[PDB]
Amino acid sequence: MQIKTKGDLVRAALRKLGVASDATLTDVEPQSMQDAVDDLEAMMAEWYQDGKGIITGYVFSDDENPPAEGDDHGLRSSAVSAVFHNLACRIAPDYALEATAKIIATAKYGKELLYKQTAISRAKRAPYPSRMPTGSGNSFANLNEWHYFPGEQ
Amino acid sequence: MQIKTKGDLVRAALRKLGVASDATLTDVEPQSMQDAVDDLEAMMAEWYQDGKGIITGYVFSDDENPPAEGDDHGLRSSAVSAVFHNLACRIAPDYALEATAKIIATAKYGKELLYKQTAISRAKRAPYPSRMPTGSGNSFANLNEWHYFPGEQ
Amino acid sequence: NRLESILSRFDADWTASDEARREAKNDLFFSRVSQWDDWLSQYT
Repeated sequence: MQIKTKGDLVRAALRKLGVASDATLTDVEPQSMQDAVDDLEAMMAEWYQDGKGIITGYVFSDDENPPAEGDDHGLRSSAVSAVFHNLACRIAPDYALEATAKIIATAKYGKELLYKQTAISRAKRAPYPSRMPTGSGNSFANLNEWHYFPGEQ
Repeated sequence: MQIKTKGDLVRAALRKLGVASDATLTDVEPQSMQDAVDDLEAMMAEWYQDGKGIITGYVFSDDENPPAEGDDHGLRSSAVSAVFHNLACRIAPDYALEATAKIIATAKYGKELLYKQTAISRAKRAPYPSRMPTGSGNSFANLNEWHYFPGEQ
Repeated sequence: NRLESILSRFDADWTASDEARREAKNDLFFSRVSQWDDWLSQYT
């Protein structure tokens, strides 16, 4: 996918903002890269909300290995186009720039597609209430003296 | 079709944006080509969603071959006019350019036409519920003790 | 020989009146035991 590392995400965001890329004559100083990757880590930890929020393949740096910019991320190929777009939208306040409306629309689309699958998977129907008889048509649960449903428990 | 290679899509998108064409004397710079092909791969990965998304003929490079610009794409002849229009819409924020409204309308039309056939093909009705009797008019399943429908299973 | 003739006659009589027997048995089960004739393909 050529965007394997977190630094690739940061560089893609910077290129999308137009601040710096491979074909540019001025570049960004590494401390700004460190700040941007820290901001990316903070943003990605607010979408996860500890397993209760947007769930995507992502591994957080354990801080034992010094450079968190170099290590891999577990993002699937589909979520990359959303993560770095949102990162670029968040970075622009750091500089004097403002994100173009196209980037905002792309970030919206990316987050919606990120959460749609989990929304489908999490729409489950609750069991029958505690005080609900099972009718005389089951003929087996009725003969096993288990007339009423167990409950949500 | 003359747009067999991914580099052809990149060149068409750049020409539509007016960045590099022959109607304007400018020429394509290789790093712009690399950035645009990476953006194309990311965008096409986002649209497919591993099947659960828009299905179009497309081959994702495993990066075994280093230059991914020259390899072929499996896009059918109808999807070409949409893919590079969307690519040109997405590339514009890389520079300070903004896509013309005609390009946006064409991209909308192209994506709608990409998804309409799959939308038609995926509109299917669910089977009969489990507790739905088959009337006495079938006269064969009724005689085979096959009184009730199987269910959604 | 005798047993063969008896069994042939019984088989003819049994096969000649299958649908009526099946429908009568279904009626008896529906009227006496229960009204949900879904023993097959149940428990899913």
